[PDB]
Amino acid sequence: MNLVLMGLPGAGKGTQGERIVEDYGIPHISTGDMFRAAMKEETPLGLEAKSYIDKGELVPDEVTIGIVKERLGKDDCERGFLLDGFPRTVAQAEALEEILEEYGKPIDYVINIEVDKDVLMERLTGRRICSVCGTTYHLVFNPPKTPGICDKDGGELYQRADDNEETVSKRLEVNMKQIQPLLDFYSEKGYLANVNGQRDIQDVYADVKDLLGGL
Ligand SMILES: Nc1ncnc2c1ncn2[C@@H]1O[C@H](COP(=O)(O)OP(=O)(O)OP(=O)(O)OP(=O)(O)OP(=O)(O)OC[C@H]2O[C@@H](n3cnc4c(N)ncnc43)[C@H](O)[C@@H]2O)[C@@H](O)[C@H]1O
Ligand SMILES: [Mg+2]
Ligand SMILES: [Zn+2]
Repeated sequence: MNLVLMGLPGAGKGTQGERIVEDYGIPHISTGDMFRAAMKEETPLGLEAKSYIDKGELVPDEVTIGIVKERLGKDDCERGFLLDGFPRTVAQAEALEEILEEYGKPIDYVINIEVDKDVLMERLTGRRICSVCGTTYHLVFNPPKTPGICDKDGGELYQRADDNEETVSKRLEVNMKQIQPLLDFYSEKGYLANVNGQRDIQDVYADVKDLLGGL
């Protein structure tokens, strides 16, 4: 089960991905998460990516493709994987084609979680994340049982640094320019699947899960 999740900032990649990996046990690979992990560990990669991430800009293709190529070669991707937020540019998509062709693991489905851009600002500014496990909540749409703490581990919740009005707007602008070219690319490949992500989380997942049977 080789999957790719794409969508505009805040569309629900992390939320849907969490559910996919629990049911199928494939590794959840988020380039966003990888960059932030690096930023925390303060590796040279982390510091370099930080400049772009903080501004809402895309981290350059070369270094991004590099960390994904290495990640996909790990033993835990033997039975499949869930790419989240990558590819994000046609260039990345073409590179991934070569990478998976070398690894012998072609993509089964590219799932595009479609959400109207006009509601994404609310989704991100209201997002709260667990500092311990990374699962996300929303002040209005999916609030924690107790304000400021994770239902699972009791860890303190926080607001991602780039989830502010200015940066969110920038992220939306930047990623808007990549959507259509990416959709056309995979639609041409023959395995693009569009899912209406503007419904309750479990309703969205039902459609996502419908695509995974037999993989
Ligand atoms: N390939 C690449 N190339 C170059 N640069 C790269 C790169 N990949 C990453 N980067 C860099 O890294 C940065 C960060 O990347 P990344 O972390 O991947 O940013 P993103 O694409 O903007 O996605 P988000 O994490 O913000 O949102 P999501 O879709 O997972 O949503 P979630 O499930 O949390 O949901 C959001 C909120 O909505 C709520 N929610 C979820 N579903 C619903 C629903 N159905 N109804 C109502 N609310 C919902 C949630 O509770 C939550 O509060 C980029 O800006 C870029 O700089
Ligand atoms: Mg995410
Ligand atoms: Zn947690």
